[PDB]
Amino acid sequence: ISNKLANIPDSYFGEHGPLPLINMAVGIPDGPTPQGIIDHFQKALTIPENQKYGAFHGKEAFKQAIVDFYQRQYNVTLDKEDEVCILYGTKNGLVAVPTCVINPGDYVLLPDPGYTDYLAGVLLADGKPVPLNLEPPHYLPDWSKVDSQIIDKTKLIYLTYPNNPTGSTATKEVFDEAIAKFKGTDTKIVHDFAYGAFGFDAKNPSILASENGKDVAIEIYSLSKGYNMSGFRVGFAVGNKDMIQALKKYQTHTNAGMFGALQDAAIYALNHYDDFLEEQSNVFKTRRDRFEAMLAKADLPFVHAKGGIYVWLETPPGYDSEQFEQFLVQEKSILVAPGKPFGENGNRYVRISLALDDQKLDEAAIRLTELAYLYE
Amino acid sequence: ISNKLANIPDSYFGEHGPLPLINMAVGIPDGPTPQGIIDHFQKALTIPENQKYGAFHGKEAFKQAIVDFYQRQYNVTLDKEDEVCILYGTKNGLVAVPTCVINPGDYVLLPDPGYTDYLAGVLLADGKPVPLNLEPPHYLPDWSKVDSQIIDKTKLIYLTYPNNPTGSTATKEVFDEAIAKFKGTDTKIVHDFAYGAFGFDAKNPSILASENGKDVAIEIYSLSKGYNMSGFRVGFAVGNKDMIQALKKYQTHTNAGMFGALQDAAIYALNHYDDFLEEQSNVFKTRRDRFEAMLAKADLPFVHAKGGIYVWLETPPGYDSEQFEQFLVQEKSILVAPGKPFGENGNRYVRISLALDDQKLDEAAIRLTELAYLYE
Ligand SMILES: *Cc1c(COP(=O)(O)O)cnc(C)c1O
Ligand SMILES: *Cc1c(COP(=O)(O)O)cnc(C)c1O
Repeated sequence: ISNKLANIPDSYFGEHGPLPLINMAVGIPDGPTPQGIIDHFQKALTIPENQKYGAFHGKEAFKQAIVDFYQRQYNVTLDKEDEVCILYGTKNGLVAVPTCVINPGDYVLLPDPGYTDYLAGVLLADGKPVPLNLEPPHYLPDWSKVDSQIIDKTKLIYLTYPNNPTGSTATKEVFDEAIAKFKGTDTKIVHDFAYGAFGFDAKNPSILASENGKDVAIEIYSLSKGYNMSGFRVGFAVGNKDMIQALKKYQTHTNAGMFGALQDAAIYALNHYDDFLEEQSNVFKTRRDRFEAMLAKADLPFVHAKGGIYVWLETPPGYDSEQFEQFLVQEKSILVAPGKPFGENGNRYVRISLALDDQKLDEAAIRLTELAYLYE
Repeated sequence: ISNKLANIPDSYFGEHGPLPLINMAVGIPDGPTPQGIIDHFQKALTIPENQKYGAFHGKEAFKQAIVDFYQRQYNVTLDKEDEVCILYGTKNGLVAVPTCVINPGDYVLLPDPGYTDYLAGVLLADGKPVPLNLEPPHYLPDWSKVDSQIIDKTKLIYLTYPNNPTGSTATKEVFDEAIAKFKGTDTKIVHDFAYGAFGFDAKNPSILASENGKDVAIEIYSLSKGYNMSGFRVGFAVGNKDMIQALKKYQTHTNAGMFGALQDAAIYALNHYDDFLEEQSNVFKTRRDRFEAMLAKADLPFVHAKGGIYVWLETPPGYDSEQFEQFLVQEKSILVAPGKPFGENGNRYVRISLALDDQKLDEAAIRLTELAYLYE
């Protein structure tokens, strides 16, 4: 094995107690792909151009469905050539960014608590990952608290709103502040918008809808959660021309274009399923309302979720995230995601996925409320 | 842009004269995906597990279809966990290998003339690419002619039989020699078996069917050309456990598993289409026979193709590969692949794809034979 790869901690998500298992460690809604997307994929398989190698950077109709989506969704004007890069699932693009953008020894700020997969990308590019310390209840950056020396050396920053695992959301103004802090520096921003569709009390803002957003940032959007297409492996990067062009160049070397039929299904999804995205957000909103109501009534301490598909729950005293994870699976047959892999600041929380039977979730709630005595 | 990415020469394949255009610069057969593979993909889209995230390293049935294929095809016994890694199209896996296997400053031997895409992988891993000089008519390695100092420093070697662009084939014995040369050294081999199905006068051998093959090498196999599934993006690596495990680890960080429905279509292909692979080889065999007959009769100098889908044609005196490429498109409306991007040793050849209408190919032949006067 190479030294570079040896450095990389295993993908943390790469047995149960007596009770029937409830797996609340799941990303991703439980629902099927809308039938219309399925029907169009089925049809796209019979198309001669779809069976064969195509243009590396994607169909014109795909690039166009992307800019159209961003325009009517976020009033963001994008150029199809300069400001759009199709991704083979967003994980692939997110982990590619540092290789494309930074040089050995460059500092990269990573949200703590934040998403697990970024670290690998930084390490694959010989960068130096440094935590962006986010604090409850709202987990927003505090740029004045980042060491002045680190800010100066930072060439890339990941942001994630809605945040995985904390469910925290951003506003136009918090993006304004980030952009103003780093415009005219060599620091760029990657905003991971995987949960863009899931905004409970307010539609989540794009970083690119903030004035000057494209000057500092790209935004990465996934079809996985919004459209129940997680297994399909399709997303896109949008924004800063320089960053987009570097990604595009990287993908001409590591890939030979996206499956044409997958592109057509993606086009169909983006063009026709705005209402469904709304439906998805609403379904998780109430799922959240019911689950957090159960928790609050039994005085279990949690951080209220503002978007995404999870609740960020405190561990009780005398349990860390991994001890509480093992407790819940052993005693309660509830699988949760421990806060630890999400960063140091996740040490005393667990992540709970609401992406299961609107049924199951109720039994899981009653199971958890029984543990109220642990929090005294 | 990052320094690392800036180093990488553009993907060379990332206007016409008066005559109707014949594009002989194409990889990939012209035929459709067999209907049976299509039907099973269509059906696989409706399967709940296929629409969602699955196991990173692939379905058991896929791992099993791979080992079964290798067993009945090449009498090679493989372990499903230890010796099989599914690839998102082989290009992705081929370019990943150096990142997984070598360290900065390690030498990697690349076939000259050989495939275009390897160089990027080496450079992405900060390795030092060095040409493996192959000579006509047979383009086989001569290990005694590699500088003793280079061999000692080499940690990885790419081999490609059938070779792209030269169409050269290997034998069990040439693999025996390679394995004996590097067994017990820290040099590993990656054999690119993209044209495994296309063996004209003899079935192409696996490097893993040679005694001790798995001790030094992995072999990478693609469904693109064999099964007319080039746009689908599916292949696999097979062999050396250490190398396979490094690739598998790399793919847990850069990916989240292969589309389940794509896996099912791939399973179906591997399990049921041995005869079709034979058919494909035979179709290109005769296409080659007819085209090379035309060339030989008019005394146009070429290297006889033994496998793959191309003919490797000499440029006439006073034209290099790029000048001859421009000549053919301008004057003859024939697009060819210039030898140059395939290496220094391709400077005075062009690559001609037989992957077009069994019709077209005849007109392209007569167009080319008219140029016999240039070779005097
Ligand atoms: C889901 C997830 C991803 C990965 O999404 P894919 O497009 O399916 O690879 C990236 N970032 C966050 C925050 C996620 O939750
Ligand atoms: C076709 C080609 C590849 C790429 O194959 P994919 O699986 O479609 O990415 C790799 N090596 C050689 C020699 C090729 O001709």
